[PDB]
Amino acid sequence: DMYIERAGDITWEKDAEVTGNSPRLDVALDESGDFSLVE
Amino acid sequence: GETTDGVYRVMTRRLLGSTQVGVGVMQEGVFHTMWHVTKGAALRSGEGRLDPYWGDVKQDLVSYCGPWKLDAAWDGLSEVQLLAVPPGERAKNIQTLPGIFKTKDGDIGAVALDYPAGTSGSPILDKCGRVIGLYGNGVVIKNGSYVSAITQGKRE
Ligand SMILES: Cc1cc(N)c2ccc(Cl)c(Cl)c2n1
Repeated sequence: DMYIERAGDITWEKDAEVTGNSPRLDVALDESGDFSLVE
Repeated sequence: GETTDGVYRVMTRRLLGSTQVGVGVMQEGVFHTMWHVTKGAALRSGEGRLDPYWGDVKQDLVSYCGPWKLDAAWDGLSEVQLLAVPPGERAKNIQTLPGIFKTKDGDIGAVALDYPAGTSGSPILDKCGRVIGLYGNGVVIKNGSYVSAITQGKRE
């Protein structure tokens, strides 16, 4: 059996760690909910 | 039991010790998570019980106690924050500018951040703090890194 535990409030935090790029990727979504790259 | 709004961890005892399988958002008395985390199974909240209400494997989403409530959307311009809730680690806001998943059915925002699989269900937020989608369903790119989609449901 699965259970839930609280981890915090949902707020936007000023001065957060700004990281990660913004790629443009051509993708396909299958009937099972799996994304795949169409390169 | 606990019905306060916020972000929650989804845990299991089936494996060794207490293993975190995912994350979810409580909002307006409704638990929102990703389908691949729970497989549509009932959840426990202290002494209470969360039974599924809506789900869809294609969208990879599932709501408990009521219909999907989260209806905010990425504007396609602004930076967003991934409220990451990693296995065995404190909730942490990570700001990023989303990329794009171009599909035959339209464009979807995507967040290029690599966190353990057990982080799936962590909400993505706009500058107002509104949940615009959930992290944890995407693709693996050329360099081995993971890129998740900003997955959002449809409020009736
Ligand atoms: C290979 C890989 C790497 C990840 N960081 C990751 C995060 C969430 C989910 Cl749902 C999956 Cl399937 C993942 N798969």
